[PDB]
Amino acid sequence: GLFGAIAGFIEGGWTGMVDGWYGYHHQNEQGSGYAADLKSTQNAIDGITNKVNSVIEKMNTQFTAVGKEFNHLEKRIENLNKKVDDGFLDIWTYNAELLVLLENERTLDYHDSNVKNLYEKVRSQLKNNAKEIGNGCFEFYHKCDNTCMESVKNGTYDYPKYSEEAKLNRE
Amino acid sequence: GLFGAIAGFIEGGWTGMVDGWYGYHHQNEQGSGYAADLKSTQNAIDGITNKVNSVIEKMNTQFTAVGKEFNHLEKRIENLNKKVDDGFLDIWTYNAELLVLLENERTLDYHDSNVKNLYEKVRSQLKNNAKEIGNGCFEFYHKCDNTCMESVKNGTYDYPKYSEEAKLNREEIDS
Amino acid sequence: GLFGAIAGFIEGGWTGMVDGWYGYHHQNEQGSGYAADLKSTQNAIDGITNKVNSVIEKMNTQFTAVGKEFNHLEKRIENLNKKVDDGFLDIWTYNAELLVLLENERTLDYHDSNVKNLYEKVRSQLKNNAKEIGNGCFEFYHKCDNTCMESVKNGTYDYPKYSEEAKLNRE
Amino acid sequence: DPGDTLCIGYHANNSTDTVDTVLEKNVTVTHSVNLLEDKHNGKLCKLRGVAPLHLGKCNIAGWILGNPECESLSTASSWSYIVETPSSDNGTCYPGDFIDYEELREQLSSVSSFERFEIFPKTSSWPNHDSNKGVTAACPHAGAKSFYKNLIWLVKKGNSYPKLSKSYINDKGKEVLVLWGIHHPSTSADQQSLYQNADTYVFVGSSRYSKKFKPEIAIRPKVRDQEGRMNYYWTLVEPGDKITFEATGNLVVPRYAFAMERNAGSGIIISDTPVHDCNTTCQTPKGAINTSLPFQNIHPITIGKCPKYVKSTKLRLATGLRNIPS
Amino acid sequence: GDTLCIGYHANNSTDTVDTVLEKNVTVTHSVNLLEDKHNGKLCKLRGVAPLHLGKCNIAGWILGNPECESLSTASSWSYIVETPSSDNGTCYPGDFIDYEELREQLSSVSSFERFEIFPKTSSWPNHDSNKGVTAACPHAGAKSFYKNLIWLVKKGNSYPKLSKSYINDKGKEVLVLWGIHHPSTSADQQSLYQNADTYVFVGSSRYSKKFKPEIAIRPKVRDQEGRMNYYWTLVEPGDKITFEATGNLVVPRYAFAMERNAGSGIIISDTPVHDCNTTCQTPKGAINTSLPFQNIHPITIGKCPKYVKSTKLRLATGLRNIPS
Amino acid sequence: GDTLCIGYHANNSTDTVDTVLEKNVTVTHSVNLLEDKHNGKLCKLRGVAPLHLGKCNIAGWILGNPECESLSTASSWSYIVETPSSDNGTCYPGDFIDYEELREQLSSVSSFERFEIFPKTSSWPNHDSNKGVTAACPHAGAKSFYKNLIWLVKKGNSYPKLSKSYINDKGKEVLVLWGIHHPSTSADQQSLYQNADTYVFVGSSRYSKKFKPEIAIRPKVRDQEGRMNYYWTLVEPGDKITFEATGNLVVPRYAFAMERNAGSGIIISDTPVHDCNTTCQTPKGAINTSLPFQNIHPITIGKCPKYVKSTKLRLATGLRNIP
Ligand SMILES: *[C@@H]1O[C@H](CO)[C@@H](O[C@@H]2O[C@H](CO)[C@@H](O[C@@H]3O[C@H](CO)[C@@H](O)[C@H](O[C@H]4O[C@H](CO)[C@@H](O)[C@H](O)[C@@H]4O)[C@@H]3O)[C@H](O)[C@H]2NC(C)=O)[C@H](O)[C@H]1NC(C)=O
Ligand SMILES: *[C@@H]1O[C@H](CO)[C@@H](O[C@@H]2O[C@H](CO)[C@@H](O)[C@H](O)[C@H]2NC(C)=O)[C@H](O[C@H]2O[C@@H](C)[C@@H](O)[C@@H](O)[C@@H]2O)[C@H]1NC(C)=O
Ligand SMILES: *[C@@H]1O[C@H](CO)[C@@H](O)[C@H](O)[C@H]1NC(C)=O
Ligand SMILES: *[C@@H]1O[C@H](CO)[C@@H](O)[C@H](O)[C@H]1NC(C)=O
Ligand SMILES: *[C@@H]1O[C@H](CO)[C@@H](O)[C@H](O)[C@H]1NC(C)=O
Ligand SMILES: *[C@@H]1O[C@H](CO)[C@@H](O)[C@H](O)[C@H]1NC(C)=O
Ligand SMILES: *[C@@H]1O[C@H](CO)[C@@H](O)[C@H](O)[C@H]1NC(C)=O
Ligand SMILES: *[C@@H]1O[C@H](CO)[C@@H](O)[C@H](O)[C@H]1NC(C)=O
Ligand SMILES: *[C@@H]1O[C@H](CO)[C@@H](O)[C@H](O)[C@H]1NC(C)=O
Ligand SMILES: *[C@@H]1O[C@H](CO)[C@@H](O)[C@H](O)[C@H]1NC(C)=O
Repeated sequence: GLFGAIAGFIEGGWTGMVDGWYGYHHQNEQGSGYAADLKSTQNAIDGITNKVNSVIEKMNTQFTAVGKEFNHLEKRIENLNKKVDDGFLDIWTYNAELLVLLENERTLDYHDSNVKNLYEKVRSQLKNNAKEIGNGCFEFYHKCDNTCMESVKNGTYDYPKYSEEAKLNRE
Repeated sequence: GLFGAIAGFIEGGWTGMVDGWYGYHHQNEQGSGYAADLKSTQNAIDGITNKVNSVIEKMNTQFTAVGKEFNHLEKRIENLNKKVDDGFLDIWTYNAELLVLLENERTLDYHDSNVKNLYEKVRSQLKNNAKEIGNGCFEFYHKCDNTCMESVKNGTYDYPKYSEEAKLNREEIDS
Repeated sequence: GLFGAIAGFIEGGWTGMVDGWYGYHHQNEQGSGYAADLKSTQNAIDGITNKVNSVIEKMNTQFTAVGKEFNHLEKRIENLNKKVDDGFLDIWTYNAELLVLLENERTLDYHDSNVKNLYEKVRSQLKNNAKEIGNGCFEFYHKCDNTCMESVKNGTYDYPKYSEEAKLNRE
Repeated sequence: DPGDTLCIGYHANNSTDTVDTVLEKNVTVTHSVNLLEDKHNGKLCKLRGVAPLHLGKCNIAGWILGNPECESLSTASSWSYIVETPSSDNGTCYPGDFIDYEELREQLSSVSSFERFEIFPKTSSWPNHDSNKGVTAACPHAGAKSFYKNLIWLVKKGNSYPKLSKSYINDKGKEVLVLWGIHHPSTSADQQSLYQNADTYVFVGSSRYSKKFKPEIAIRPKVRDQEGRMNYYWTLVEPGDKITFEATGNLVVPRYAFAMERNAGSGIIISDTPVHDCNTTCQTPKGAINTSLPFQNIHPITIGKCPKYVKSTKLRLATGLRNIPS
Repeated sequence: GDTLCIGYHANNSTDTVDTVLEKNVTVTHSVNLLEDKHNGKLCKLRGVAPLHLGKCNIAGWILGNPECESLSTASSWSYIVETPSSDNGTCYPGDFIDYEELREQLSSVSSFERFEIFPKTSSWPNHDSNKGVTAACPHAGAKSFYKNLIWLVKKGNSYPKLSKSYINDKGKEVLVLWGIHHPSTSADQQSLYQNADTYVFVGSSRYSKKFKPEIAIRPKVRDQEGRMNYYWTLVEPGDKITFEATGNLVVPRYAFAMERNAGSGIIISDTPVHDCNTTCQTPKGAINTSLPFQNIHPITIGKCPKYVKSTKLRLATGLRNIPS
Repeated sequence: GDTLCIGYHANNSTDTVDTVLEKNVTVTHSVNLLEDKHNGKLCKLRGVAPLHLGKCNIAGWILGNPECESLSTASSWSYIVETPSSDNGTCYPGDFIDYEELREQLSSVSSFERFEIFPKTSSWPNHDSNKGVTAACPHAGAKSFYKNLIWLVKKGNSYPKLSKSYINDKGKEVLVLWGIHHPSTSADQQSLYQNADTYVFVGSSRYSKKFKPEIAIRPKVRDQEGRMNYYWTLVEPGDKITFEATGNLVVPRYAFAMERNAGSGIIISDTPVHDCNTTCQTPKGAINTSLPFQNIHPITIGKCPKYVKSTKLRLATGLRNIP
């Protein structure tokens, strides 16, 4: 994908993470488990919901009757009416088909970007207190208990608190 | 946003930087200041100008009189004419509303990308000689006067020139 | 520009890599040369082919005859027929023009992303066993023979195999 | 010594939904929504909360003239559209042309008010002419010769058809739809036997309408056993305005007229689809559509506030991401 | 330590735009794609003023309804303007044949010259060209008639066969209009034309029609139980048009040499005319814009932006505006 | 040290495309979406050749103008071609009623057969069917007339009432055409038809019209001060058409059994017809493309790309080209 995360450096999805689109798996001495990142998930939901509603609600037509009746000496205008109906048909069909194709690529890129960004937000907090081991995973150079893990997830990881322990293990 | 910079790791904008869209704030002993990156800014101005002009200018209509008059026994062709007018209306309205929604997103993504690319160009130069302290800022492990600052901005920063001073401070700082 | 690689941190293209869109140049003791990454290229070819085919094939017109003939006392309906042909002309001309402008930008973004991702995949494997020397190049801190080079292109580079040797030259 | 770990990842699930993207067909995604309405209720429904006028085995001509076969139909004082069936062929049982028929049909398509009234009462209007003998085998009712209910085929009384003059002033406060016919006998004998006078005219006028009719006597190919023809005409009399009829023969005179108020832009559906006590905002000939979706592939010819018709079979929009379970 | 930060512009902008993911995003810079204002004037199109018909409509104007005599008529015009209250038309009731077609034909004209096709003073020595006046067509309270036509009436007790030809020597198309009179009664027929059973014939190289008066009482419009039908045709340069009649002919007096240009239309509006130029006119005001869309009016004349239902089409140019 | 570089293809392509941010970007590969080529021929559509009328228009061809005799008419055609100088039509001046409708009806035909609906030798025992020629319709300099109509004239001093019927047993629609003659003078009326006051009536189950001759001197066209109007109707299978007249009727001689197909049209062009097939025909040549857009001509027949005012629609497939 465009942003290299989904089906990219993070090779697969998690059926085990049921409560959101993006998030975390942690493993420390007090246990392990999946947890959705609710904020990035909710932003994405709000965004996509807005997208679907825009695609839907921007179409607001007036009350109209498409049918027309012409007698056997009005074939030219009957054919004209047909040209109008057929013309609209070709436009709406082409535009609807392409719109879906193009916006689907964009929707998928968007999720890829959200995942990429989530990963970068963690990488940036942890710096060298953890090791990037691939597949979207970090291995800590220090014990990271639930309080620590929670702090990573809400962007308040305290790097200096753990830097000494991490340094020792890293060297 | 899509590239993670604007309203992302770079949390807000600078009302103080008036001379351009993207740029720099430095602070050293000789003082502090804002300065736009003129090249990235101008590339974006040209790009967006081309985008605006494209949207506008690709619409080149011919002289036309929309109105038609029908008598009381021509209700059907009158209604046919109305179908035509209303059909064009539904098409243009929907396409214009979606064109704008979609392209506005693309325009903001574009800015986000430019800010991200600018950030990464600096990161690439500084590497080890500076600490990424988040919010888009780099804190140098060495003294960086105006000349040095200016070198980073025009992409001629001399990493080996300062690496030794940086190495010492960095390792000292990290005990 | 969108992804920072093409015409970005990788300034120019390679007229010497003739067998693909993206790829590698290596120099080691047993040789040097260009080689396209066939997989990343093929994916892009398949993707772009699908894209062209979509823009072309989603237009499926029926058999129609555009022309209409009107006599001197049917000027109003002749002008209605003209408003129809001209309305369609305006829609299609505008839509085709924007479609091309917009998607050309996306195609170029796409290539940029593919190059960026290729570059990132190498960077993530090599870590500090090589030096990122800009312009999309890595200078190995260890001897990298053809087997090694291939492991890098393959995404199976063995960091710990070379980490001691690398750390020595990197000091 | 293996350190604690934190992994960043994305949802996968059991969804088999696929979507097409510009780069790749049939991509499986975790969530998606359809943009294409492909479902209808197989019913002809009320539009704007008003039922359609269903004509049964009659077409609009049979209904508005009062073809004997249409007398069984119920006509509400209003309707949102009209339904004929593909086999509805009870129309002009006496052959001829219905002038500006398609225009009348468009005008009658929706009506907010519609009240029949005896414009020229049968029992008091025609003391100098015969208003009982104008029946024909071409328009049978209970196997007996009959005629349209809304018109009277006036015929000579005794051996005299004196000049007829008759007027109506529209005191209804709304448009009055008036219909009449002009009879064109097969022969000069038929002309005499019906109207006595050999050389006749009919004249019909309002402030707006004005036309003189001259019967065109000739043997046309038999249709419903008739070698003659009857042409049907209509006009809308403005409130306050007057319509006059003048004739020395060959005038199929109005009996009932219609005070009405036409209602905007509707149409006529021709279909076997059954009517039903259901409400809709979008009606197609094969069923009503109830959706907020922008596109539909049910039918190009719709009435109401409708989704745009497309040739597509599938317009599926991804909402979730690429679904990649273990 | 010394610091260098990367960042982006913020300013005082309160402009919002909608995006596919989010509504009302405040951006630093934006441009409107929607033209939503007009100048409240009816302007010149192609640099040519419209023909304004004041309280007359095209029928009244082209026939020379006495109430339209005061209108000025240029030799060219880019479109026609009527007012919604313009109903001085056919002051003698009847049908104007192919009226809408004529209106469309006349909507824009590069050249237009009224001329006396059949001079009143010399053309009709054997008929009365003075008595053809009517209370239905008053001029200053006096009975009158259309300026461009003459209601020929019997001279004494005689209406001899009329025959009169005109050859188009104007080097351009000539619009000829005439009327056919349908009296209310046989008495009225005799009183006007003497002959009880009359016809009118009009013929050119491309037009040919015989008319038969239809005598009957119509409901009184403008006090008249009779009717007058109005007909028109375009005689090509060099072609002859012939009038033949034994009664009931409202003959041409003035006709019109003209050169039709392309196709404009007719604006019906109370909006006042003005000495301004425009390239796109709506019924309620001209619009000057390079913008591709407009929500002013669907019915426009000229090279116009597409009409849309939108109230706001604001394209972002700058970035999200996030001050302090 | 040993090196590995990531890069991308460049070549000697000069192809440019426009993008939303930048005009004229040079790319390594691209494809055209716009068809701007045609073969300059008028071809067979649906594998069926068009009917080419030469210097005749449809009115001349369908009435049988003497100058249209040498034209060949297939029993089927996909569309009709007239040239801009095709002026042989109604040689005797007058109006062709619902002529545009007829052209539209005849534009494409899956089956078309001329037959003699009223044989010249046996149909008119009480009328003269051999004097109906005119200098208005010369053939080889001699006075002649339309092939498919007969201009009946009085026989001796008499034009008795004519009544002639035809029942359509062709199993398909029959196109019947006829004329009404409008003499310049009373004297001309009498010389041709004897009877001063005449009518023509044409009727079917569907059609019913009485025509009255209008006698007057019109300005001369092709030396005629009189006029002839032309009419047509389509007789449904199993239906009867009846002609009745006391003068002034130009009776059908040949009529046309036909089966119309779908929606084609008429091309007016000097462009030569050629033995080639196409799926999309323009007046200036045929188009063979899969592309969705074309700038050749707005007026097309077939399964055609959408007409656009575009001069260039180039789609990037490859990369920005930076050699
Ligand atoms: C990207 O490429 C496009 C394609 O070429 C290019 O658009 C072109 O711009 C040039 C401007 O140099 C246009 O050339 C002009 O077109 C007008 C229209 O007919 C002519 O009248 C002009 O002739 C006069 O002007 C000349 C320039 O001063 C004089 O030297 C000359 O004597 C005449 O007085 C002139 O030819 C050209 O029409 C367009 N091309 C198309 C296909 O429209 C665009 O500028 C390029 N953009 C970038 C950023 O490179
Ligand atoms: C994805 O897996 C879940 C969990 O098994 C499925 O939901 C289960 O559906 C069964 C019915 O077959 C029901 O008895 C279980 O209670 C329900 N489990 C949960 C946790 O909700 C789900 O399939 C189904 O979901 C339910 C809610 C029902 O609507 C059914 O129609 C639907 O198919 C699986 N999804 C798919 C697409 O297979
Ligand atoms: C339809 O709507 C009307 C109101 O207009 C209501 O009275 C009626 O009960 C509704 N019927 C159904 C089936 O919704
Ligand atoms: C009604 O239709 C039936 C079937 O088409 C027909 O046989 C019958 O004669 C018609 N009756 C009238 C009065 O038109
Ligand atoms: C906002 O700032 C601009 C300068 O960029 C200034 O010119 C403009 O007038 C300001 N708007 C207001 C309302 O002060
Ligand atoms: C309008 O334009 C014409 C030429 O197109 C010019 O002669 C005239 O002076 C202009 N008038 C105004 C008011 O701009
Ligand atoms: C014109 O003025 C009003 C508007 O119709 C009307 O009352 C009057 O009779 C008209 N006069 C003529 C001559 O048309
Ligand atoms: C590119 O190279 C090929 C190699 O044969 C050559 O044929 C062609 O002329 C070149 N194209 C351009 C644009 O010069
Ligand atoms: C055929 O056309 C030529 C000129 O194109 C004309 O001179 C000739 O009289 C025409 N013949 C007929 C029979 O229409
Ligand atoms: C199309 O034309 C070709 C030659 O131009 C011919 O051989 C072939 O029979 C045609 N195809 C059909 C199906 O008529």
